[PDB]
Amino acid sequence: EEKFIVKATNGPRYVVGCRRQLDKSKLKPGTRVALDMTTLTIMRYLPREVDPLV
Amino acid sequence: AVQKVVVHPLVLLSVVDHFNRIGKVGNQKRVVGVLLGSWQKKVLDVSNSFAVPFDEDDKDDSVWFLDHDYLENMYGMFKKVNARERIVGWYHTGPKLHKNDIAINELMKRYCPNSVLVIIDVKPKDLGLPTEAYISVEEVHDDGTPTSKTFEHVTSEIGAEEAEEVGVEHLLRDIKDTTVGTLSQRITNQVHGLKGLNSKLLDIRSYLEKVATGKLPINHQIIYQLQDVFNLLPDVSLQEFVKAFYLKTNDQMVVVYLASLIRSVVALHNLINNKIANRDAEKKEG
Amino acid sequence: AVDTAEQVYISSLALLKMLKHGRAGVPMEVMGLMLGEFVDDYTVRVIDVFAMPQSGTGVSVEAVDPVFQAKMLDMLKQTGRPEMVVGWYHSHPGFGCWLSGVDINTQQSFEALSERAVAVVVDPIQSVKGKVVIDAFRLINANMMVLGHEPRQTTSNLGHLNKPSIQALIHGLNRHYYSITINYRKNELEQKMLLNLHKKSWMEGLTLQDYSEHCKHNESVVKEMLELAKNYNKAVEEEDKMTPEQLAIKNVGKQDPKRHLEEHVDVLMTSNIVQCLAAMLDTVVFK
Amino acid sequence: RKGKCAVIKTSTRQTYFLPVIGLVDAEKLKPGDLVGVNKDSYLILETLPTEYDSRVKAMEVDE
Amino acid sequence: MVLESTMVCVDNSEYMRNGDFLPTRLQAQQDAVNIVCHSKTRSNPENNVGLITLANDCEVLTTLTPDTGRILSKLHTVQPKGKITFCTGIRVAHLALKHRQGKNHKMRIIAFVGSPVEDNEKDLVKLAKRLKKEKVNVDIINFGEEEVNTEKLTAFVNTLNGKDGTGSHLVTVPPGPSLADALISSPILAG
Amino acid sequence: MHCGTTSDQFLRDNLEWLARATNWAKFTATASLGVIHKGHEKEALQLMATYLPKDTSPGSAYQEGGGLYALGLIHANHGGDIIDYLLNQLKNASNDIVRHGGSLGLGLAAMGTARQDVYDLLKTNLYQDDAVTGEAAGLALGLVMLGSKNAQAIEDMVGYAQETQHEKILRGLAVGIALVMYGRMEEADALIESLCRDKDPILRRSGMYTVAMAYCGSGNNKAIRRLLHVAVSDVNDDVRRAAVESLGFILFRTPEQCPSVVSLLSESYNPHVRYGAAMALGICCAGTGNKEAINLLEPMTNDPVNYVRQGALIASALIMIQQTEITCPKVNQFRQLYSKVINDKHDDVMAKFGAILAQGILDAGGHNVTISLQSRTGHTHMPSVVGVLVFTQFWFWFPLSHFLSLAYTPTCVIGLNKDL
Ligand SMILES: [Zn+2]
Repeated sequence: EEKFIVKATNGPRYVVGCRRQLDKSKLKPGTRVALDMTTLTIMRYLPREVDPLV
Repeated sequence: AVQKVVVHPLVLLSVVDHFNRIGKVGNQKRVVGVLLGSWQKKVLDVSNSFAVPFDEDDKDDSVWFLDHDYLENMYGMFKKVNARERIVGWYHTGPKLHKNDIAINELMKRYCPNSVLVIIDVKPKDLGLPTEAYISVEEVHDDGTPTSKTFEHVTSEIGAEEAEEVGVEHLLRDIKDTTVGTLSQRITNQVHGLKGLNSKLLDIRSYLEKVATGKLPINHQIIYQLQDVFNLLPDVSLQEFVKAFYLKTNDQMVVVYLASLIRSVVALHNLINNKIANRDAEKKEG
Repeated sequence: AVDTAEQVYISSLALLKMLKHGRAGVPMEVMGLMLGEFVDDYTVRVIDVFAMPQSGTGVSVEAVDPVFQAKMLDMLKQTGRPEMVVGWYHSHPGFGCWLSGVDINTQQSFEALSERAVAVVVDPIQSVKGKVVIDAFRLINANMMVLGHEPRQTTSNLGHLNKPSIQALIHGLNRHYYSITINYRKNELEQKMLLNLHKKSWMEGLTLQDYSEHCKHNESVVKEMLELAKNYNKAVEEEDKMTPEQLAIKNVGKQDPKRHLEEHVDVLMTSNIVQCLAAMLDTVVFK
Repeated sequence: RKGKCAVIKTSTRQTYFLPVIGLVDAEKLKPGDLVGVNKDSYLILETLPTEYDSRVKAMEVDE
Repeated sequence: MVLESTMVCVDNSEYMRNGDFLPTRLQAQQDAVNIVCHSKTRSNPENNVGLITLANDCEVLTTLTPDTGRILSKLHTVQPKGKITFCTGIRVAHLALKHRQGKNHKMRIIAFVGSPVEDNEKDLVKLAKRLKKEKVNVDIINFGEEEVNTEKLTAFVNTLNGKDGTGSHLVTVPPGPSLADALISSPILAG
Repeated sequence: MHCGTTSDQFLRDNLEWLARATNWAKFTATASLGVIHKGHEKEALQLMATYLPKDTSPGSAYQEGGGLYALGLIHANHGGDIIDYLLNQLKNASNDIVRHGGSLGLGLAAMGTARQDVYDLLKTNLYQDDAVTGEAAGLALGLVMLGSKNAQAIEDMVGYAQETQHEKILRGLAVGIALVMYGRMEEADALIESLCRDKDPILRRSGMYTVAMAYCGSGNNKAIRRLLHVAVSDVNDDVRRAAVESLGFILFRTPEQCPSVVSLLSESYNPHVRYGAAMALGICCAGTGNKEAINLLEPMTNDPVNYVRQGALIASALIMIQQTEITCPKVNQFRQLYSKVINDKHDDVMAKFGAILAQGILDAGGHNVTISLQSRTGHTHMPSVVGVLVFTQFWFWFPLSHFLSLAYTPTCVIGLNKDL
C-alpha cells in the first residue's frame, strides 16, 4: 500500500514510494502519475485525455 | 501558527565555525547569525545560514550593531545562487536572554517577517536539546501588563534530509544506528534517569530559589498550572491497575514461554553437533 | 625541479558544503571555489567553501566573474575570513568524475597563480548513501613525461589511495591525470557538539516522552506483532517438524541456505522489549 | 495551489513531466513544436510555432 | 589623499520644524550632508559615510559606504519621532567604528544636535573621558537652542578635546536667517 | 649487505644510477652509504669532503644533509665525538638540510649525554613550527633525553603538541616523549593513564609507544588490558595498528607465548591490525627459532591486501635470518620470498618494495651480522630496541629505516689475551 510498481513511457519499469504530502486516494492503480529523477518521489498525478477530446 | 520547526545541523556546525574563526581575541560574545529557512510551508525547515558582524557594549546592554547592506548583499547573492530559501529570522549563541533582544529582533520584525529566535549554548556541556525555537509574537496578559514581545517555546527536531546523515555518519564512525534490541534499549533505560535528573534537579533549585528570593513578576500565574499538573497524579493507590499488572505480567509470561521454547529449539543443532561431530572426528582421527 | 608528498586536509565545513552543493548538484554544470591557507609545501587546509550561481554555459573560465569573485572575497576579507582561494570544485553527474578538455583548460588557466590548485569533483547522484567517498584531483606537468610521472615519497598512503579502483577511469584515463590522498580532522568541539547533536537527533526532547508510548503500546499494538511473530515462529516450526527426518537420514552436507536460528534469535530480541520496558513501567508506577 | 500542467514529448521519443511555465504567453498553450528547452531541466522558455513537411510549407514562396 | 571615516548624527525630533528659524531646516542640513559628502567625494572618493539618528531606538539607516547614490534616497523618511538620546547616540557610532572595511581610515564623527541635552555633567565628563580616552575626532554641531548655547558644553569640549595641535574644532552657530551651509563650512573640517 | 665492510666498490661502478634523480633518493643513498661504513674518525669526514671539494657549493644539498646524518650514523655512541664542531656547523643557516639531517645526526651522536645545550638549540630548532625539523628535533630530543626526565620538557612538548596542525610534529614529539620514558614504571602510571584519554589519535599512539619501553621485561600485566582494549575497542586504526608493538616490546621475553595470543590478530577484522600484528610477530620472534609464527606465515603471505603481504614478508624476513635449512624446512618461505622479485610485474608497487626490502634482511652483512633483543646476561639493549622500533617506524617516513644498523649485534667469540 505504501510502495508500488510504476511503468514508464520509455519502456523500463521501476518501483517508487509514497510522499508524505499526498494520500492513498489517487494512489490507487489505474491512474497515470508523475515521478521525479531524484529519489523517484511522486509530486502529483497525470490525468489521461485523447487527441480529438482536446 | 507554526506547530513545529526543523533545524538542520548545518547551521549549528556553522556555529562551530563561529567558534572557529574567532581568532583568539578574548571577546566570545553572543555573535548573532542571520538564520535562513523556508517560511512558505507551515513547518519551518532551516537549510543553511550565514553571519553578520555583531558587537555590543560592555556596560550598556542596549548597544547592538547590525548591517543592512551586508544582509541585502549576502541575501541577494544567496538568493541569486539559490532562490528556494529566503530570510526567516536570526539566532544568538548566548545562553542568557538579554533585554536588548527585543530591539535586535525588532529590526528583523520590521524589515523581515515574523522572526523565530533560537537560544543555544557556547559550550556543548548541556545534555538537553541545544535548539529552542522561540516565536516572536505579542500576547495579551491577564494581569493587565502592557502588551510586549513574548518568546513562546516552539518544539524543534534535528533531522537531515538526504546527504547530511551520510556525511555525519561517515565523519563520526562511532555513533550507532537505531539497532533495536539489548544495547540501544538498556543504555536509554540506564542513563534516562540522569537525563531527567540533570534537567529537573538543574531547574527546581533555581526555581525554589526564585520562589522566596523572587520579584519582578515571573508570571506566577503559570505556577498554579505547574503545581496543578504536578498534583494531577496524587499517588494513585494502584487498586484498579492490578489487573493491568496481570495483563503486562501475562505478556511477560508469553515472553518467558517464547524465550524458553525458542532457545530450547536453538539447543537442537548445538546439542546434536557437539556429539556427532566430536565422536566422529575422534573415531576417525586415527 | 622538486616534488613532495602532499595531502589535502578536509574538515566538515567543506564536506557539508559539498553535500548541500551536491543536493543542489543538478545535471546542469555548477561552479564552486575553495579557500584556505598555505602553511608549508606538503600540506593544504580548506576552511571556507561557498557556491556559485549557475549559467547556461556551465563550467568555463568565462562564467567566473572576476568582479563577483573578488567582491565576495573582499566581503570575506572585511569579516573574520582572512583566507585566500586554494582551488575550485564542481560536479560531474552521470558521465563519471573525470575531467574533460574544458575542465583541464580552465584548470591550466586557474593554476597559474596557485601552484597546488586543488580540484575536487563531488558526484552524489549515482553514489549510494552507504559511502560518501570523495576524491581530490591534481594536474601533472606536461614536461615530466621524460622523467618519472609522480616522484612522491611516503608510498604508504597509496594503499588508501587505491580504494577508487574503477577499471576504466583511474587507469583508463590515468595518463596526464593523477589524484591525491584525502584525510579528515575533528576537534573536541565538533566531536562533542556533533556527537551529542546526533545522539540528541536520535533522542527525544525531554528523553522521557516516547518511552511510555512504547511501554503502553506493548499492550495495544505490539500484541499484534507478538501474535504475528508467533505466526512466523510456528510457520518455521512446521518445517522444523520435517527437519529431524532429513537430519535422521543423511546427516552429511548442508543444502538449505536458511539457518532457522538467527531469525528466531532476532524474534527473541524483539520479544525482550516487553521485559526491558516492564521495569520502565515499574519505575513510572513507583515514582 | 492551482492546477496547471502540460504533456511534453521530445524528439527522441521520451516523455517527461512539467507544468505550464515560462514568460507571459498570448499565442502559446497550443499543441505546437519548436519550443525552448534547456539541457536537462526541460523547462519552457521560448515557444515559436514550427513547420516540417516542408513539401507543403514551401508550396509557392513568392515575395 | 585623506583616508578617514565620516559618521553623521542627525536629529529627528519635532524641534526642527519651528517657524522662527529656517523653513524646516532639516532639508538645509540635509544639503549640508550633501555638500560635505560630495566635497569629501571630490577630495577622496574612497571615504565611507554612515547615517544614523539620535532617537531612543537608534537604527542604522545606511552602512558606511562611499556610494552616496542610495544615501541620497535614505536621507528621506526621517520618521520624526522621539526627542533626543545622547549616550547610546555616542556609543552607537564610536563603538561601531571598528566595523569599517578600511582599517587605515581615521576616526571622525560629527553630530547635528537640535534638542537640549538631557544628560547631566557627570555623563558629559564620563563620555568626554571615554572619547578622549579612545582618541576619536569629535565635532560638535548644535543647531537651535532654548537655554544659553554653551554653559557646560564649553567645559565638555575643553575636557573632550585632546591633542591641542590641529585637533578638533567646536561649531557654534548663532541665530540668523542665513543658511547653515556657509556657517558650518567656515572651519577646516569642511574641505 | 655492505654494512661494516666499507665496500664502496659496488657503488663505484657508475654514477648514473644514483644521482640520476634530484629527490630524497640521493639522501637515502648517502644515508645508506653512512650505513655501509662506520667507525672512522678521518676517512669518514675526508670521504664526505672528497666528493666535491671544488666550489664548496653542491647543487644538491641532500649530499650535505646525508653527510651530517651519515656522520651521525658513524659516530653513534663514540667517545671521540665531533659534536663540538657539529655545533659550529649547525650554526650555519641553510634550508632544512642541517635542521633535519643535522638534528638527526647531532642527536644520535649526543644520545644519552642529557646536555642542556642540545636541548636549548633543539628547542630553538623546533620553534619554527615546521613539521620536518620538529620531527627530527623530536627524534633527537628523545635520544639525547634518555633517562634525563626533565620537568618542563614533557609539559613543554605536550603543550606544544595541540597548538599546531601539522602531523609530522605530532609524531616527532610522539617518539620524542616516547623514547624519553625509560625505567619510569613506578612513575609514568598517572602520566600514561592521563594521556591515554586524549582526543588526539597521534598522541594516543604516543601513549602506547611511550609505555612500550617503560614496561620492558614483562613486568606489568596491566598495560596489556588497555593495549588490547584500545586495539579492539577504538574505531581508529592508528592506535589499532600501533597498539601491539608495545605488546611485543613488553612480551619480548617469551617467544612461545606471543603467537598463541596474536594468532587471532594474524587474520583480524581490518588489514591494519593484520599489519601491526605482522610487525608484532616480526619483533617478538626475531633472532629465535620458534616455528609458531613460521607455520602461520603461509596464510599471511596470500591476501588481496598489500599491507599484510608487506608486513608478512618483513616478519618472514626477521625470522629466517641466522637459520640453517637442515634444522627446519624453510624451502617454502625461501621460494615464496624469491618469487616476489620475479612476480613484481603482476604485483603492487609497494609489495615489491617490501619484498626486496625484506630480501635485504637475510643478505645483511653476508650472513655474518645478526640482531638480538637482549644481551647474554638477559638484559635488553637500548639501541637494539630503539633501532627496531624506528625500523618499524618506516611506514610514515621511509628514510627512518636507516637506524636498523644500530641494532646489528654480530655473533662471535673473543679470545683476545693482550690488547696488542
Ligand atoms: Zn557534462
